[PDB]
Amino acid sequence: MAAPLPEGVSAEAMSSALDRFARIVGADWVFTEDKITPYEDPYTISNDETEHRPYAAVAPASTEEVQEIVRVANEFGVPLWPVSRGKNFAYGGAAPVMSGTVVLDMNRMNRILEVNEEFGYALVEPGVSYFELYDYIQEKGLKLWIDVPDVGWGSVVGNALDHGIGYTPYGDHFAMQCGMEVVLPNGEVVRTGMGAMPGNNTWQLFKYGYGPYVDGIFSQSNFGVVTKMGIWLMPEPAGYRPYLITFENEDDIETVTERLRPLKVAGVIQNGATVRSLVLDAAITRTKSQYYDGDGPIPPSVAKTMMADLDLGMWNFCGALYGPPPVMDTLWTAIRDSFADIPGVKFYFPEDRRHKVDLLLHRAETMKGVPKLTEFNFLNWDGGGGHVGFSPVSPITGKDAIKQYNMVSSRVREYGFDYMGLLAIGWRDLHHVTVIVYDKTDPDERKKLDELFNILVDEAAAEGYGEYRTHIRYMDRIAKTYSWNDNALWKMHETIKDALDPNGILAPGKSGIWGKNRR
Amino acid sequence: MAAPLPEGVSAEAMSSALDRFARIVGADWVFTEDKITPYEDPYTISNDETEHRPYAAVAPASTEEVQEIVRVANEFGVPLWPVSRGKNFAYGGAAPVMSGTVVLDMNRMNRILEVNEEFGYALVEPGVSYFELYDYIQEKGLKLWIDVPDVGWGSVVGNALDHGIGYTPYGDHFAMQCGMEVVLPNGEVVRTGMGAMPGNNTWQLFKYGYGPYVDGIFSQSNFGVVTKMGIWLMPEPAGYRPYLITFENEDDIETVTERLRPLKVAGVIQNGATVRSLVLDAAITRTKSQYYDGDGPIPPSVAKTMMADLDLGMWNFCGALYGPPPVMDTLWTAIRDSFADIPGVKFYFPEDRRHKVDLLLHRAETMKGVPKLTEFNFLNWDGGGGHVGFSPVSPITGKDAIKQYNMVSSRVREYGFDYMGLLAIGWRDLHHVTVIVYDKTDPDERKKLDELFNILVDEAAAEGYGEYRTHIRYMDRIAKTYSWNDNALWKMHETIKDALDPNGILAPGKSGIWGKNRR
Ligand SMILES: Cc1cc2nc3c(=O)[nH]c(=O)nc-3n(C[C@H](O)[C@H](O)[C@H](O)COP(=O)(O)OP(=O)(O)OC[C@H]3O[C@@H](n4cnc5c(N)ncnc54)[C@H](O)[C@@H]3O)c2cc1C
Ligand SMILES: Cc1cc2nc3c(=O)[nH]c(=O)nc-3n(C[C@H](O)[C@H](O)[C@H](O)COP(=O)(O)OP(=O)(O)OC[C@H]3O[C@@H](n4cnc5c(N)ncnc54)[C@H](O)[C@@H]3O)c2cc1C
Ligand SMILES: [Cl-]
Ligand SMILES: [Cl-]
Ligand SMILES: [Cl-]
Ligand SMILES: [Cl-]
Ligand SMILES: [Cl-]
Repeated sequence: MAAPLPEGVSAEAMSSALDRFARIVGADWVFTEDKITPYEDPYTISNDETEHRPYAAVAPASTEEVQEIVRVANEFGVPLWPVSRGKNFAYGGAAPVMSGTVVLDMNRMNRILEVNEEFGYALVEPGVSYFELYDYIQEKGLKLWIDVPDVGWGSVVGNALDHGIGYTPYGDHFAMQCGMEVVLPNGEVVRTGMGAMPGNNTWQLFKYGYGPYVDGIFSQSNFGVVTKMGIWLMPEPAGYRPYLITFENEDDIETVTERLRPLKVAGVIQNGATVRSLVLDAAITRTKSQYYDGDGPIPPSVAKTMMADLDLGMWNFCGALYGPPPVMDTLWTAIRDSFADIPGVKFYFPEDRRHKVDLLLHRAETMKGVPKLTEFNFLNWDGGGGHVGFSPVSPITGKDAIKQYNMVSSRVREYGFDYMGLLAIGWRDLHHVTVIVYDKTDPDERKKLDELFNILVDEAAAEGYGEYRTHIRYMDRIAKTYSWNDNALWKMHETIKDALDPNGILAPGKSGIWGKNRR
Repeated sequence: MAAPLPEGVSAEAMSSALDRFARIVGADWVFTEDKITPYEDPYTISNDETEHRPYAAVAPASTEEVQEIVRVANEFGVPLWPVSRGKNFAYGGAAPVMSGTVVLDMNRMNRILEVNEEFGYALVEPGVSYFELYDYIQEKGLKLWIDVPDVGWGSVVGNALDHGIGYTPYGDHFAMQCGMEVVLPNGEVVRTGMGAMPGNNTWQLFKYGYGPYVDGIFSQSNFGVVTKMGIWLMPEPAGYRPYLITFENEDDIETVTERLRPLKVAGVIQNGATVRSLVLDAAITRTKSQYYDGDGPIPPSVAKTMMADLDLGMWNFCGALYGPPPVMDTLWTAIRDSFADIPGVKFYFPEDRRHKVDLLLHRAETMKGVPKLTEFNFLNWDGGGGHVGFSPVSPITGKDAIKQYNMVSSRVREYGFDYMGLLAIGWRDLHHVTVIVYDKTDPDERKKLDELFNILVDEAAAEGYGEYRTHIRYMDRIAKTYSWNDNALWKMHETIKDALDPNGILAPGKSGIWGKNRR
């Protein structure tokens, strides 16, 4: 079933806009009909084939083409969904919230404008992948690391703008951003920070520049199209020691989170702390069929086999030490002593692991910024599928951690899915992350998934736990949880949207923000 | 001599507003006539007495009184100048850009709403001083440090919003901000981040919340009135070692900046690096008259007597080590060895300083977040004066440091002032900071000051060095240096200003931002 037209746009307006788009980028860089397939969400949730359907895609080569495209979108009221590389799998891929939206795919704007070793930064266009930035650095022998999600075909820009995370000390991608160029919804171009100063050499050295700090308003946003972005890069460290701490009991997560709190608040653990459930970690190297025959989620007897077999606990804390050995030894003493008295705890460094293909060896690559695509193998746990996550924010306490594990594993298993969870800590923020793998081809699984997801959001919100990043299908739902003072915050986002984008042509419904023409 | 009415506002409109303000906050907290004196800039620059003249001040007790004052302001078209404590000495104090603006003084809103030890944060109203928050922490025995901008009587909120800086690893005050409550220009109230979720306990734990990141637009801004603000607080570390490294030769600053760069990018130096000129450091414990009776800048023979008398160099680098001894020793080895081979270099710890009142003993207090008013001593160098500062951003290069030292020291000395200066480094950002001490009572000195200041701006901008914070007199002048693409960035600020504040009643001219009614 073909995408419907966006409401308020005629066949003739759409036909005219797509031909005008083709005059700007070339007929070969406007995609309709059979060539739209890759812009669909690969992990379908809806059973309604009229939802989240991109009408076409346009793939520009430059900021100047983006500006022209934006002006044509305003001329015809044809809305655009900007993507850097459009690999936002688990969140909708390249697909828009509103059917009939045209994808603006900036994949071909893939110039690495600068990599600066002595100041540790890069200035990149949206099409630059983590693979590409990593290869450039390696090729040029620069003593810099990148910070990669578990998945390396993504965008250094796109991932950061969606408040993406990785597994080095530079793991908060948007916090490491510094300077951007934006095409505003009127088609005019602006630079933030020191980029506003002609002849500056400081665009990537100082975030604020002068006056209001606005870079943030173009993250998780439909206020602009980002065409260049700076990012800080970690200088190669004097040493690197990745580790795995395993815990034998499901209830250990309570005391583990209590012990993690001071180590994370003080910065003794130098990267994000990630504590993964047994099945989430097993799914890298194993399938359910190799330990259990049921079509249901696993029983506890299986869990015990997997633990001894894979040298994993019910909870698996991956982290890493960075810097000269005397620093790494001192921090390690602090971290190890924090967990040594827990019955059944085990400590591993890479040389301590007895398997060739191993969770610590796999996570050790990500914790030093090596981009890969091996993480997608976890989707084969239950025969093959898509994934979606729920990652709300809570205080770093044992009580909050065990409450979420209990609430979520209960609900997920009620709907026929194995519980795959982790407790993640950035700095002062805990996230219980629910990872759900589903057969996206099965209408009944899709219906169960949607119904489950809505229960997780509601029960989390009732405890004061709010989502920070979500799939196109739930962007309205998450926005409505942020309801303080009768939705005061979204009223302010709406005022800013109407000011910058009076015709509502950028990404209708992104982050639950809709302009005056569609509200 | 009395302040003029703001243009467009009648005596009747003003008198009605003031009558309504008195009923909102009480007659004892609307200040007119003789009681306006404290709201004048204490360090006058302009010789035109009709400039930067507040008409009156209102001191509300609560967010509800702020909302009512803002609605009254919209009713009568009376503009407001929001200050948290108005201690912005060197930037115009509590005085507005535009004469006849009424000061909205929130010093009486001084509740410490929360200090959380296990998560290391505070939630504060704008009237909370560094002195008050430090005294609160000390009395309850909480193992937390604050970060002070050497001006104990200032606002935790107000300083952060103006992008203020201190001397611990938490020195970027606005970077450590997390959650705020803002009264918007229509008098409606909003909470950013996790504060938009009813029942959250995460407002001070996670900056972003969901959707666009907007806290930044209320910093160095007239988009809103901040009434509550969270800030991250450093856990008391396992150890603290403040140090002073002196350089004999003014030309040493070139090689010193070169060696500082990798140490700062990599985080081996854990706080801001501050490299202060002889006179700036000497003026802390001595006056010019102790060494030289002439009215001109000191000569070189006097500089050398001062260096020998005080154990100071032409350049004085104060920094501190934080954390467990084995970490501090490792970082000290790298820092020490970076400078050991410079002829004339000297290394001091507190126990190495002979003088009882001593640069390093005062700086050691600031670099562990002990609030003081010691820093004001440099105003007595030439018998008593005010100060203004020029603090543009540059790359951390010897060539940029020595260029700025030569082009500024020559000009300031040319106009008859002693050069007092420093090279400060945040993380990747160099600042050559010019401190100009002048007789604020003397119209001739004021005129030489204004002339010198304008030359320093133009010569800096010609090199691509832009200011990040300035005095109310120069806010339009600095805005105009950020002129990339025919002033694109300020056209965007103006679009947001007109959307949030259609009647232009918040702080007209803050950061060179004027609404449509005044532009
Ligand atoms: C197995 C697996 C593992 C994953 N691991 C991680 C992980 O560790 N960490 C993580 O963060 N994510 C992870 N993800 C989620 C996701 O796949 C990645 O974050 C991915 O990199 C995002 O796609 P992208 O980088 O191509 O960004 P894009 O798809 O290009 O951008 C994402 C969104 O940002 C906005 N946007 C992008 N570019 C612009 C622009 N120029 N202007 C304006 N708005 C723009 C749009 O709303 C767009 O839809 C994982 C997913 C899976 C399935
Ligand atoms: C000798 C000397 C040393 C100094 N040392 C330092 C230093 O080391 N570091 C440093 O950073 N500064 C320094 N200063 C500058 C200044 O004195 C301090 O930064 C001081 O703390 C700022 O005043 P305040 O905290 O009362 O802020 P305020 O005066 O209350 O606020 C400053 C500005 O921010 C805005 N603002 C404040 N509150 C709000 C609000 N609630 N809503 C909206 N806008 C608001 C307004 O535009 C206001 O004018 C120094 C000054 C002198 C003379
Ligand atoms: Cl460029
Ligand atoms: Cl819209
Ligand atoms: Cl409160
Ligand atoms: Cl510590
Ligand atoms: Cl205005």
